[PDB]
Amino acid sequence: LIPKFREFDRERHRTDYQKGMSYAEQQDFDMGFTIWFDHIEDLDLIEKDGTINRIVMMSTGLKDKNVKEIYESDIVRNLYGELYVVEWLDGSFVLTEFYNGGYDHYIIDSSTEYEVLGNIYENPELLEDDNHA
Amino acid sequence: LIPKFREFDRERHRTDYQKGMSYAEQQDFDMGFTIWFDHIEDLDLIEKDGTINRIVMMSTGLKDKNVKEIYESDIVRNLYGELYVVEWLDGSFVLTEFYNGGYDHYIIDSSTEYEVLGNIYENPELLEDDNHA
Repeated sequence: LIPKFREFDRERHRTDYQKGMSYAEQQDFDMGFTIWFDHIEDLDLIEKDGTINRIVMMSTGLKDKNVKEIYESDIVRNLYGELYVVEWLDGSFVLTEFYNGGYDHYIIDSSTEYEVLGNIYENPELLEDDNHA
Repeated sequence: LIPKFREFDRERHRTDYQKGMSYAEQQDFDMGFTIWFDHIEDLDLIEKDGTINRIVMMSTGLKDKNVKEIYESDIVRNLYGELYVVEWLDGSFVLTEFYNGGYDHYIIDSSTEYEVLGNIYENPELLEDDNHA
């Protein structure tokens, strides 16, 4: 049942009282499990066939230096001051340079040597070369 | 919502008409998704608190040479005849040697250069040094 999930909903994020990012609760039952988020608000994501193309991110299973679980699409800083985006890529989580490299490095459970600073959905200012906004 | 899941249930496997391995169906709804397997049969896995310690494996998102999705705990053979078990380890899928190495190699989406031969639950004979059983 394993990885933890979170969902970002851009309409929830616009709305003041609602939280754009929802951390799931998992519920086990006799024929599987359910990953529960806040109610969807970006309704254009709901297809005719019932499939919903919600923006979902999985946990790496790794903790940062502040014992925060590191997730897919987190922005993290290493001990040397370098920033990366956590990405799922061909069977592994990798750290993607964005300053102007596009190089990927397999995430190194040296994980406690990283700090989560935010994420690409909530904190896009962090992706700006001259720092934030 | 992303990775695909399968579950192995050792009691189902014992039972003739039932399949030990169940490949999930995912169902999206407005407050999340449900991963549906065959009904559980190893009832000792169900805790008082409602949590169920079912043996669940995630897809790597990678195809083998026969365009089979490669999953966690598959046994795979490479082009050189070497066998590995697919394992989830510290943020990545890795190939674990079992002949008497215990070395791990990050899975290489050279994935089409691997063949799934079976898995550790259904096909433990494959893990025997002198071949099968």
